[PDB]
Amino acid sequence: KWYPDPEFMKQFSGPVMYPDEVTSLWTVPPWNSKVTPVEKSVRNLTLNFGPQHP
Amino acid sequence: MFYMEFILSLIGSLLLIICVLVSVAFLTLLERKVLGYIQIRKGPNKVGLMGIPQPFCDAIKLFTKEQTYPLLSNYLSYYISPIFSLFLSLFVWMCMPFFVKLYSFNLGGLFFLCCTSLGVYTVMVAGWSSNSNYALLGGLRAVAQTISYEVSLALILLSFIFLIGSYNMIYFFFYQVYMWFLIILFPMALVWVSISLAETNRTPFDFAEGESELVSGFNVEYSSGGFALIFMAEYASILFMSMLFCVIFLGCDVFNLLFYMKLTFISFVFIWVRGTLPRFRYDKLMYLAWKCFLSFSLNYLLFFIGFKILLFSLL
Repeated sequence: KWYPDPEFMKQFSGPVMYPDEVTSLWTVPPWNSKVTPVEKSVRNLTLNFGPQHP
Repeated sequence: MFYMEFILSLIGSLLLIICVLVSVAFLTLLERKVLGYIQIRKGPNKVGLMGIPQPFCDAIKLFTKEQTYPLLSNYLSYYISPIFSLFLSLFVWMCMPFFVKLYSFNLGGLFFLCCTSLGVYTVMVAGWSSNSNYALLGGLRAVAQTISYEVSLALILLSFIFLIGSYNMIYFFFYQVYMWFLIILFPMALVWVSISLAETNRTPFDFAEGESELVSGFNVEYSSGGFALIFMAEYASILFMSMLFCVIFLGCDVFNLLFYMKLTFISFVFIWVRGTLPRFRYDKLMYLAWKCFLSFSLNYLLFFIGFKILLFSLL
């Protein structure tokens, strides 16, 4: 008996089940579909307060 | 006849413009003298005869002083804001009340709200044109101050508006024909002084131009001629609020010298604050704007709305 094998499960599993030059190129399968944000560096504002300052 | 009407309307506008400009330029001396005596100083008494031509002297200095324009291409945008600010501070006058018809200007209160609103754009773009973080912080702090107070300013107006039964300012005179209106709305007067003081950015609410925290706020990157226009614009503003305080609370007696006596006393009162109070913090002022004044104004709104309902009931 043939059962659905990893080849049959690789029929799908691309971003397009009939992958093309572009979809096959880049893939974005975050399984959870809930990708956490990645913290950035929020550079602050710089003030040369003084000397010329009351 | 008809063209008699128009010619006079333009003469009055023009005549008022020269007077208000010369007055505020000349008023600057009264600040310098008066503050000089609050402090134990003697104030300017050197030039001319007792420092009378001191403000003309100042203008000559400025216009002679070059125009240290900021970075190369900003010429226009830096040259716009002073025009667009002095324009508001003057043109706001035309709605002021007369018995001698200057205009039939109805919705005068609305127009007051509008002109007092437009100050934000002038200061903000002025700082933006300057392109200096010192100037930029000043603009933002200036913007926040003005915008926050307008909220309270509007509801405060409505209390008077209901108490007079129209938006036409002139009815302030008819309703004050017997007894002044301060003695009825005393707390509103203190609040209205603070609102007016906040609008013109004077101290204790001196964050916009300020000193010792920002070098001059938005003003810091302004050369002579632009600076003179801003400086005149502010004082045209401080006078107008003094007038508005007079016409609301203190009689609106346009055809009586005592009204002009009251103008000087109120404008003096502004200075009297200038030399007394210290400055606020940012946040403490915002508490004072939202958490204190807005509550205050709403209560009186809900107080006087019922009162006029009762008044309407009686008659």
